[PDB]
Amino acid sequence: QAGDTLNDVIQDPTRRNKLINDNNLLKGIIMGRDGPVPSSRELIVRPDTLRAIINNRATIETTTMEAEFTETLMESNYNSASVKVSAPFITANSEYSESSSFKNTETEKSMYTSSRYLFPQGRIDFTTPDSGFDDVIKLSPQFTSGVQAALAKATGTEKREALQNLFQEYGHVFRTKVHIGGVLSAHTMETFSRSENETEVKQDVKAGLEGAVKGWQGTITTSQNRKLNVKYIVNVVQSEHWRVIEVTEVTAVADLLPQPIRGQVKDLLKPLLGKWVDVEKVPGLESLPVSVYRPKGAIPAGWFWLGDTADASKALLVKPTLPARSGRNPALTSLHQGSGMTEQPFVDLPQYQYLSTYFGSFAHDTPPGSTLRGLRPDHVLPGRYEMHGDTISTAVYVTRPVDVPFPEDECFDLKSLVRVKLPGSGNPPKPRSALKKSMVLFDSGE
Amino acid sequence: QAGDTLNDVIQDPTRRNKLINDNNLLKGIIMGRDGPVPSSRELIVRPDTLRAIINNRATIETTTMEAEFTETLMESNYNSASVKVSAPFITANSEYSESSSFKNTETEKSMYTSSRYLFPQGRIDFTTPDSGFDDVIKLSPQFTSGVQAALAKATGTEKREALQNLFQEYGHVFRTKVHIGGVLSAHTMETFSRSENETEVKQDVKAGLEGAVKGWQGTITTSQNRKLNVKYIVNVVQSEHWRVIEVTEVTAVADLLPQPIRGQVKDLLKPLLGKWVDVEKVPGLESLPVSVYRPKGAIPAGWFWLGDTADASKALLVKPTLPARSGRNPALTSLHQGSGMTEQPFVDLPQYQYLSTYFGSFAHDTPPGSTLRGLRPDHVLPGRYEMHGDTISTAVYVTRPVDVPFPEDECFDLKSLVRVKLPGSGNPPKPRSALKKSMVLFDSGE
Amino acid sequence: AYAQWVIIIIHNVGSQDVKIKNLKASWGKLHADGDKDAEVSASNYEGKIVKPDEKLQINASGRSDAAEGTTGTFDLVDPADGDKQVRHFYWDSPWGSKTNTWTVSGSNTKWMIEYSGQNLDSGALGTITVDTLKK
Amino acid sequence: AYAQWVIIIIHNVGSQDVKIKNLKASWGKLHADGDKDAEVSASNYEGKIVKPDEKLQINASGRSDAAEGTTGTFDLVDPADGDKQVRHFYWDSPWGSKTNTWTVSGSNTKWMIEYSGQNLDSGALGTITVDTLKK
Amino acid sequence: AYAQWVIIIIHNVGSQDVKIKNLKASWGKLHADGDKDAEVSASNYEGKIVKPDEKLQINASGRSDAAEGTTGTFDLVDPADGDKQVRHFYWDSPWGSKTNTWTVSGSNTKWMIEYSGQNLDSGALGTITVDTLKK
Amino acid sequence: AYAQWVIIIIHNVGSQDVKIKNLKASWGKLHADGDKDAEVSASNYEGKIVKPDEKLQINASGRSDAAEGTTGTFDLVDPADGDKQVRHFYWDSPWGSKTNTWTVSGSNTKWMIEYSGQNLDSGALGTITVDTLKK
Ligand SMILES: CCCCCCCC/C=C/CCCCCCCC(=O)N[C@@H](COP(=O)(O)OCC[N+](C)(C)C)[C@H](O)/C=C/CCCCCCCCCCCCC
Ligand SMILES: CCCCCCCC/C=C\CCCCCCCC(=O)N[C@@H](COP(=O)(O)OCC[N+](C)(C)C)[C@H](O)/C=C/CCCCCCCCCCCCC
Ligand SMILES: CCCCCCCC/C=C\CCCCCCCC(=O)N[C@@H](COP(=O)(O)OCC[N+](C)(C)C)[C@H](O)/C=C/CCCCCCCCCCCCC
Ligand SMILES: CCCCCCCC/C=C\CCCCCCCC(=O)N[C@@H](COP(=O)(O)OCC[N+](C)(C)C)[C@H](O)/C=C/CCCCCCCCCCCCC
Ligand SMILES: CCCCCCCC/C=C\CCCCCCCC(=O)N[C@@H](COP(=O)(O)OCC[N+](C)(C)C)[C@H](O)/C=C/CCCCCCCCCCCCC
Ligand SMILES: CCCCCCCC/C=C\CCCCCCCC(=O)N[C@@H](COP(=O)(O)OCC[N+](C)(C)C)[C@H](O)/C=C/CCCCCCCCCCCCC
Ligand SMILES: CCCCCCCC/C=C\CCCCCCCC(=O)N[C@@H](COP(=O)(O)OCC[N+](C)(C)C)[C@H](O)/C=C/CCCCCCCCCCCCC
Ligand SMILES: CCCCCCCC/C=C\CCCCCCCC(=O)N[C@@H](COP(=O)(O)OCC[N+](C)(C)C)[C@H](O)/C=C/CCCCCCCCCCCCC
Ligand SMILES: CCCCCCCC/C=C\CCCCCCCC(=O)N[C@@H](COP(=O)(O)OCC[N+](C)(C)C)[C@H](O)/C=C/CCCCCCCCCCCCC
Ligand SMILES: CCCCCCCC/C=C\CCCCCCCC(=O)N[C@@H](COP(=O)(O)OCC[N+](C)(C)C)[C@H](O)/C=C/CCCCCCCCCCCCC
Ligand SMILES: CCCCCCCC/C=C\CCCCCCCC(=O)N[C@@H](COP(=O)(O)OCC[N+](C)(C)C)[C@H](O)/C=C/CCCCCCCCCCCCC
Ligand SMILES: CC(C)CCC[C@@H](C)[C@H]1CC[C@H]2[C@@H]3CC=C4C[C@@H](O)CC[C@]4(C)[C@H]3CC[C@]12C
Ligand SMILES: CC(C)CCC[C@@H](C)[C@H]1CC[C@H]2[C@@H]3CC=C4C[C@@H](O)CC[C@]4(C)[C@H]3CC[C@]12C
Repeated sequence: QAGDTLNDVIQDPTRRNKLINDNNLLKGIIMGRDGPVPSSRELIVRPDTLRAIINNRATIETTTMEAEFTETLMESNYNSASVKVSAPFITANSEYSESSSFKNTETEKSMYTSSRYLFPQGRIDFTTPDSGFDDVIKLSPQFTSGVQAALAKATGTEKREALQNLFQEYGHVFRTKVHIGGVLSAHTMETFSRSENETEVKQDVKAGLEGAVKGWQGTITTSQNRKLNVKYIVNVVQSEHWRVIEVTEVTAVADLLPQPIRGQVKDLLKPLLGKWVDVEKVPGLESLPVSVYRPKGAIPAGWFWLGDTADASKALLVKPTLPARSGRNPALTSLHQGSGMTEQPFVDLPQYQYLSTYFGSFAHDTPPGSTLRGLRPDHVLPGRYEMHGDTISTAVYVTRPVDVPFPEDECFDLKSLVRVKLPGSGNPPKPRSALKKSMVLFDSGE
Repeated sequence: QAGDTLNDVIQDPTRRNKLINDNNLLKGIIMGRDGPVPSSRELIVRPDTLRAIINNRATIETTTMEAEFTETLMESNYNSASVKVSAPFITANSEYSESSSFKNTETEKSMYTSSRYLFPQGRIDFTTPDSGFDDVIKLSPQFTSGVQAALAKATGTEKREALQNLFQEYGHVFRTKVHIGGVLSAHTMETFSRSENETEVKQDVKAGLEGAVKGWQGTITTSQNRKLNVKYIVNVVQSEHWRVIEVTEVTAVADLLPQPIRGQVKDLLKPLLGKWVDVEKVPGLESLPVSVYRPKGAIPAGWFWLGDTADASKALLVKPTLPARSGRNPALTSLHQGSGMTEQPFVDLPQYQYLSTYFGSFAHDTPPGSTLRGLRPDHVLPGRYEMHGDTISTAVYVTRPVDVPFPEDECFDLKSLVRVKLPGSGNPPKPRSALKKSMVLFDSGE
Repeated sequence: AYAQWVIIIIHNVGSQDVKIKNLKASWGKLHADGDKDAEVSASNYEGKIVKPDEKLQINASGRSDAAEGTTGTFDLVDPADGDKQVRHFYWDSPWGSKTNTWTVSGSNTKWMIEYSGQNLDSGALGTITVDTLKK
Repeated sequence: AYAQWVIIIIHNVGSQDVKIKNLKASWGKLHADGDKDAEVSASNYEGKIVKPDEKLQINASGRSDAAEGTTGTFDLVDPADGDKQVRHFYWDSPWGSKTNTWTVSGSNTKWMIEYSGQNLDSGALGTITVDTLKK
Repeated sequence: AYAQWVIIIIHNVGSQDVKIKNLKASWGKLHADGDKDAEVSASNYEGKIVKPDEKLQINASGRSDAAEGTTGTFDLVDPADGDKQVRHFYWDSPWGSKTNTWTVSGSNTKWMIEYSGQNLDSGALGTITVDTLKK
Repeated sequence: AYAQWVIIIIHNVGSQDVKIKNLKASWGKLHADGDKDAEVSASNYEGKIVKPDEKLQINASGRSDAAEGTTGTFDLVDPADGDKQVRHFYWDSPWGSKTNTWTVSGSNTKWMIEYSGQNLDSGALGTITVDTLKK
C-alpha cells in the first residue's frame, strides 16, 4: 500500500466508492447564505468508474479575484472560471449589509487574494451532456421527477416556487473537475486607491501571503507596510484522507437537464418580467440640455418602473416573479425620501441600486414615485457615462451600456439619466449601473 | 477506525444510533430561562438513516449579533438565521432585569461576538414537512396526542395553558441542520458609541477574539486598546466523541404540525387579544400642534389600552391571554407614578416599554390611568419619528412603523404621541416603539 | 439704577393651576420685557393664573440713575383649595451692597418648587426660573 | 468686576450628544457655580459631551475689581457628524458700555437651538438657558 | 463707502417656487452685478420668484465716499400658501463698526434654509449663499 | 489689515479626487473658520485631498492693523494622473489699492472649473466658491 496513486483508489470498488462518498462527488453545491456547501441529496447516478489523471507536484499557487460576493468561493479554492459561473447564485442568495468592508467605489478598489500550498494527487473529470461524449453523467431519477413535478404545477408562481425549493435542496452548480489531495490555504482581502500601481500592489500582497503560507499569525505586514488579516484553512492530515483541494470547473445544474426542459427551467428562473410602454416628457426642466421622459399613463397594478430616461420612444416596466418571503432577497427594493437637504431617494434595502436620479420631488406615498424601485446587486453591471451640457449646474450623464462580445453580459440600453451636480447636500451616491438583459423575461403570457 | 467519516458512522446501525442519542438529534430545544437546552422527550420518530455530507476543513470562523437576548444562542453556535428564528422564544422566556450590560440606546450600540475554532466532520440534515419531499420527519405519536389533548380542552385559557406546558416540555424549535465534529468557542460582548466606525470596531474585536482562540486568559486587549471579557467553551476531545458544533437551521416546532392544526396552534399562542374602539379628543392641550386622542368611554373590564395616539379614528385595546403565574413573564405591566418632578409613568417591571408619553397627570389608582399598560420587550420593534410643531416647548413626535417587505415584521400604525420636551426633570426615557402585528389576535370569540 | 434688575420666570411643569398674589415691589419698579423704560403696575400680574405648561415672566428693576436696587415679594398660591399659599418669594437686588437675597419661604407638602439661575455674589440678581408642580 | 457676569446653561433636550468646542474667555474669567473667586480653566469644559437630558453650566464674570467686563465665545458641534458645527455663541457684558450682547450664529439645519433669559439694556448679562435638540 | 458691500445669492435647491418680499435697503444702495456704479431700485427684486434650481443675486453697497455702510432686510415668502412668510433676512455691514450682522429670523418647519459664506469679523459682510428647500 | 479678506471654498462635485498643492500666502495670513485671530499653517492644507462631494475652506486675511492686503497662490492637481496640474489660482486683496484680483489659469482639458462670488471693484475680495469636476 506504499506509493498508491489515484489509479489504485479508482480500480478498487471499495476505495473508489469511499473516495466518491467522502468527497460528495455525486452532490451539487448550494450557493447559499453560508457559502458553497454541498447538498445532502445525490444529484447524479453513481458511476462505474472515474476518469482521472495523476499529478504529484507540490507548489504554492496564488489567485486574485475582484468580484464582490466571491469571498467564500475563493475560500473554497474555485478557479476564475468556477467563480465566474457561480457568482450569480452567491450574489442572489448572499446576505447584504451596508457595513461591508469590500469597496468598489469610483476611486477605491478591493480584491481578494488566496494562496494555496498544494499536495496534489490528481484530477477527476466528469462528462457533462453538452460535451457530446458517450459516458455522460446521468441525473438521478429523483431529481428528474422533482423537476417534472415542479414544471407540472398550475400557475407560473407555483412553478417558480417549486423550482426555487428544488434548487435550494439539490444545489445550483455541479463540480465537473476537481483536484484530489491535501492543501493549506491562506486568504485575505485588500483595499487600495485606483491611482496606485495595481501590479505593484498585487505583487506585494502575493509575496506577503505566500511567505505567510510557506512559513506555516492573524496579521501579516508586507514590504509596503500593508497590514493584511489572514484566514487559514487546513485540509491535510494514506489514500483514506485525500480530499478535494481545488475546483477547476463547475457547470450550472440547470444546464444538465435536456434542452426542451432546460429552456423552460431557465425561463422560469428569471427574476423579473419585462414590458415596453410609451413615455411622456416631464414638464419643466427646460434648462437641462436633454429631455427627460417617464412612463406615460398609470402604471399597471403590480408593475414598476426603474427611473427617468432620455429615451423618447419607450420605457421598461418590470414585475417581480417570486413573492416576497423571509430569508429571500427581493428582486426589487422600495425607496424612501432622504434625511434632509435633498429631494433624491434612498434604497430601503442595503447594497441595492437604482439607475437614474429623480428629476423632481420624490414621495413614495404618491405616484409616480410609489412605483419606482431599485434592483438587487446581481441585476446590474457598471455602465459608461455620456455627458450632455456645457455647465456644471446643467450637465447630465446618460448611462449607456458597456459593450461586450458575449451575450451573457449584455445590458439594457435604457439611457438612464443622472444629474452631474445635485443641488443641496447629503445626496445619495450617483448611480453608474445598467440592467442585465438576462434578468428580464419578455413576451410571457403572464 | 482511522479514516472513518460520518458515512461509516451512519452506515453502521449501532454507531448511527449512538450518534443520534449522544447528540439529542430527536429532541427539540427548549428556549427557556436557562438558555437553549434540549428537551428530555423525543419529538420525532427515530429515522432509519440520516442525510449527511462530509467536510473536514478546520478553521476559525467569527459571527456577530446585534439582538439583545441572543447571548446564549450565540454561545450555542447558532448562525444568523437560527438566532433570528429562535429570538422570540428566548426573549419571551428570558429573565429581565435592570443593570443589564447590554445597551441599545440611540447614542450607543452593543453587540455579541463569537469565534469558533472548528474541526468539522460533516453535516446532518432533516426534512421538514414544508419541504415536500418523501423522507419527511414524522412527529412522535406522543407529541401529536399531547397536542390533540391540549386543543380539545373546554376553554381557550385551558387550551393555551396546555399548549404552554406542552411546548415547555417538548421544546420550541427543532434543529434541522447540524454540524458534527469538535469546536473551541470564545465569546464576548462589546458596547460602543454609534458615532464610531462600526466596521473598524467589528474588525478590531474580531481580530482580538480570533487571536485569543487561536493562541488557546479571561481578558483580552485589542489593537484599539479595548478590554474584552471572553468566555471559553470546549467541545473537543474517534467517532465516539463527535458532538454538534453548529446549528445552521432550526424550524419552530409548531411549524411541524399539519396545516389545520398548525393554524390553530399558532393562533392560540398569540399573547394578546386585540380590539378596535372609538376615540375621544383629550380636553385642553390646545398649545400642541396636533390633537391627542384617548379611548372613549369606559374600558371594558379586563381590557387595557397602550397610550395616547394622534389617530382620530380608532384606538387599540389589548387583553392578556394567559393568567399571571410565577416564573412566567407577563405580557403587560402596570405603570407607577414617577419619583419626583414628573407626571409621567414608569414601567413596574424591569425591561418593559410603553408606546406613548402621558399627556396629563398619571394616577394608577383611577381611570384611565389604571388601565394603561406596557409591553414585554418581545412585543415591540423600533419605530420612526415624524415631527410636528415649530418650537421645542410644544413639538411632538408621531411614531410610525418602519416599512418592511416581509409581513412577519409588520407593526401596528397606532400613531403614538411622544412629547419632544417633557417639562420638569427625571422623566422616563422617551419611547420609540411600535407594537408587532403578529402578537395580537383579532375577531376571536374569546 | 438699571444695573440692579431681576427676571422671575414662573414655569408650571405640572397639570394644575397656580396663582400669583400680593405681588409688591417696595423698591424699584416692575417693567416690560426687554424694556426697562416701560413701567407696568403690579395689577398686570396680581391674581393671574399661570396655567400648566406655560411661563409667566415678572421683570423688576431699579429706578434709572437711581442709587436704588429692587426689592419685592409675591406669593404663589394654590386656587384649588381656597387660595392657600404654595410659597412666598422675596427678592432683593440692592444698589448699596453685594449680597443679593432670594428667599423662598413657606410650606406646602402638596406642591414641589425648584428654582435656578439666581446670583447672590454681586451685581444683578439674574434670571431666576422657578418650576412649580403639584403632586 | 464681578458686577458684570453671565451664566450659560446648555440643556440637551434632544436625544443625541452635542459637544462644546473652542470655549474661550477673551475677557474676565470663568468660575465655579456660585463662587466667582474659584476660577476654573476652559479645559474643564472644552470637548465635553452633553448627553441627552443633561445640563451643563458655564459661569463667567469680570475680574475681582478691574474695570474689565467679560467676553467670550464657544461652539456647539455635532459629535455624530464629524464635529460639524451646530452653532457659534458670542457673549459680552462690558464694564464701560451699558449695552450687553448675546449673539448666536450658524446655519446647521438639522438642529434646533433656543436661547432665553438674556438682559441687553444695562447691568449684568444674566442667566441664559440654551435648549438644544437634533431633529 | 463702497468698501461696505454684501452679495446675497438665493439658491432654490428644492422643487417649489419661493418669493422675495419687502426688500428694503435702509442704508446704501442696491447695484448691478459687479458694477457698483449701476444703481438698481428695489422694485426689480420685489415680488420676484426664484423657480426651483434658480439663483438670484442681490448686491448691496454703501455710497461711494461716505461714512455709511449698507443695512437692509427682506423676507423669503412661500407663494404656494398665500404668500406665507418663510424667513426674515437682515444684513448690516457698517462703516463705523468692525462687526457685521447677518440674522435669519422666523420659523416654519415646511422649509429648510442653509446659509453660508458670511463674514462677521471685519471688512465687508462678504458673499452669502442661501439654499432654500421646500420639505 | 483685517478689512482685506477672502474665503476660497473648493467643492469637488465630481467622482475622482482633487489635490491641493503649492499653497502659499505671499502676504497676509491664513486662519481658521470664523476666527481671523486663530492663525493656521499652510501645511494644514498642503497635499490635502478633497474627496468627491466634500468641501474645503481656505480663509485668508490681512494682518491685524497692518496696512497690508492678502495675496496668495495655489494649484489644484490631479492625483490620479501623476499630480498633473488642473488649475493655478492667484488671489489678491490689496490694502493700498481699490482693485482686487482673482485669476485662474491652466489648460487641463479633462477638468471643468467654475468659480463665482468674487468682488473686484473695492473692499474685500469676498467669498469665492470654486466647483471642480473631472470629466
Ligand atoms: C494716598 C494713598 C494712595 C495709595 C493708596 C492705595 C489706594 C488703592 C485703594 C484700595 C483698593 C485695592 C483693591 C485691590 C483688589 C485686589 C484683588 C484684585 O482685584 N486682583 C486682581 C485679580 O482678581 P481676580 O478677578 O482675577 O480673582 C482672583 C483674585 N482673588 C483675590 C479673588 C483670589 C484684579 O484683576 C485687579 C483689580 C484692580 C484693583 C486695583 C485698584 C487699586 C488702584 C491703586 C490706585 C493707586 C493710585 C495712587 C495715586 C496716589
Ligand atoms: C460743583 C459741585 C460738585 C460736587 C457735587 C456732586 C457730589 C456727587 C455725590 C454723589 C453722586 C453719586 C451718586 C450715586 C450714583 C447713583 C446712580 C448710579 O448708580 N448710576 C450708575 C449707572 O446708572 P444706570 O445704568 O442704571 O442708568 C440708567 C441707564 N440709562 C442708559 C438708561 C441711562 C453709574 O454707573 C454710577 C456712577 C457713580 C460713581 C460715583 C462717583 C462720585 C461722583 C463725585 C463727583 C464729585 C465732583 C466734584 C467736582 C468739583
Ligand atoms: C457748571 C455746571 C456743572 C454742573 C452741571 C451738571 C448737570 C447734571 C447733568 C445730568 C445728570 C443726569 C441726571 C439723571 C437724569 C434723570 C433720569 C432719571 O433717572 N429720573 C428718575 C427715574 O425715574 P424712572 O426710572 O422710573 O422713569 C424715567 C422716565 N423714563 C420715561 C425715561 C423711563 C430718577 O428717579 C431720578 C434721579 C435723580 C436725578 C440725579 C440728578 C444728578 C445731577 C446733579 C447735578 C448737580 C449740578 C450742580 C453742581 C453745582
Ligand atoms: C452744598 C450742599 C451740601 C451738600 C451736602 C452733601 C449731602 C449729600 C446728600 C444726601 C445723602 C443721600 C443719601 C440718601 C439717598 C436716598 C436714596 C436711598 O435711600 N438709597 C439707599 C437705598 O438703596 P438700597 O440698596 O439699600 O435698596 C435696597 C432696599 N432695602 C430695603 C433692602 C434696603 C442706598 O442704599 C444708599 C445710597 C447712598 C448714596 C449717597 C451718596 C452721596 C455722597 C455725598 C458726597 C458729599 C459731597 C459733598 C459735595 C458738597
Ligand atoms: C483730586 C484727585 C482726583 C483724581 C483721583 C484719581 C481716581 C479717578 C477716579 C476713579 C477710577 C475710575 C474707576 C475705575 C475702577 C472701578 C471698577 C469697578 O467697577 N468697581 C466696582 C466694584 O467691583 P466688584 O463688585 O466686582 O468688587 C467686589 C469684590 N468683592 C469680592 C469684594 C465683593 C465698584 O462698585 C465701582 C466704584 C466706582 C469707582 C469710581 C469712583 C470715583 C472716585 C472719585 C473720588 C476721587 C478722589 C477725590 C479726591 C479729592
Ligand atoms: C497727575 C495725574 C496724571 C495722570 C492721571 C490719569 C492717568 C490715567 C492712567 C491709567 C489708564 C487707564 C486705562 C486702564 C484700562 C483698563 C483695561 C481696559 O481695557 N478697560 C476697558 C474695558 O472695556 P469693557 O469693559 O467695556 O469691555 C471689554 C472690551 N470689549 C471689547 C469686550 C467690549 C474700559 O474701556 C476702560 C475704562 C477706564 C476709564 C477710567 C477713567 C477714569 C480714571 C482716570 C481719571 C484720572 C483723573 C485724574 C485727576 C487728577
Ligand atoms: C485746515 C484744513 C483741515 C481740513 C479738515 C480735514 C480733516 C478730516 C476729518 C474727517 C474724517 C473724514 C472721514 C470720511 C470717510 C470717507 C468715507 C470712507 O470711508 N472712504 C474710504 C474709502 O472709500 P471708497 O472705497 O468707497 O472710495 C472709492 C470709490 N471709488 C468709486 C472711487 C473707487 C477711505 O479709504 C477712508 C479715508 C480715511 C479718512 C481720511 C482722513 C483725512 C485726514 C486729513 C487730516 C488733515 C489735517 C490737517 C492738519 C494741518
Ligand atoms: C473750522 C472747522 C469747521 C468744520 C468742523 C465741522 C465738523 C463736522 C461736523 C459734523 C460731522 C457729522 C458727520 C456727518 C455724517 C453722519 C452720517 C452718519 O450717520 N454716519 C454714521 C453711519 O455709520 P454706520 O455704517 O455704522 O450706520 C449704518 C449701520 N447702522 C446699523 C447704524 C444702521 C457713522 O457712524 C458716522 C461717522 C462720521 C464720520 C466722522 C467725521 C469726523 C467729523 C469731524 C470733522 C473734523 C474736521 C476738522 C476741521 C478743522
Ligand atoms: C509732526 C509729526 C506728526 C507725525 C504724524 C504721523 C501721522 C501719519 C499719517 C497716516 C498714516 C497712518 C495710517 C495707516 C493706516 C494703516 C492701518 C489700517 O488701515 N487700520 C484699519 C484696519 O483696522 P482692522 O479692522 O483691520 O484691525 C483689526 C481690528 N481689531 C478690532 C481686531 C483690532 C483701521 O480699522 C482704520 C484706519 C483709518 C486710519 C485713518 C488714517 C490715520 C489718521 C492719521 C492722523 C494723523 C494726524 C497728524 C497730526 C500731526
Ligand atoms: C507722544 C505721543 C506718542 C503717541 C504714541 C503712539 C503709539 C501708537 C498707538 C497704538 C497702535 C496700535 C497698534 C496695535 C497693533 C495690534 C497688533 C498687530 O497689529 N500686529 C501686527 C500683525 O500681527 P498679526 O497679524 O499676526 O495679529 C496679531 C495676533 N494677535 C493674536 C496678537 C491678535 C501688525 O502688523 C502691526 C501694525 C503696526 C500698527 C501700529 C503702529 C504704531 C505707530 C506709532 C508710532 C509712534 C511714534 C512716535 C512716538 C513718540
Ligand atoms: C519730522 C518727522 C516726520 C516723519 C515722517 C516719516 C514717515 C514714515 C515713512 C513711510 C512709511 C512707509 C510704510 C512702509 C509700507 C508699509 C508696508 C507695505 O508693504 N505697504 C504696501 C502694501 O500694499 P498692498 O496691500 O496693496 O500689497 C498687496 C498687493 N501687492 C501685489 C502689492 C503685494 C502699500 O502699498 C504702501 C502704502 C504707503 C503707506 C502710507 C502711510 C505712510 C504715512 C506717511 C506719513 C508722513 C507724515 C509726514 C509728517 C511730516
Ligand atoms: C492745507 C490744507 C488747506 C489742506 C486741506 C486738505 C483736506 C481738505 C483733504 C486732506 C485729506 C482729504 C480726505 C482724504 C480722503 C477722503 C476719502 C474720500 O472717500 C472722500 C474725501 C476724503 C474724506 C478727503 C477730503 C479732503 C481732505 C480732508
Ligand atoms: C474750514 C476748514 C477747516 C475746512 C473744514 C472741512 C470739514 C467741514 C470737512 C472735512 C472732511 C469732511 C467730511 C468728509 C467725509 C464725510 C463722509 C460723508 O458720509 C458725510 C460728510 C463727511 C463726514 C464730511 C463732512 C465735512 C468735513 C468734516
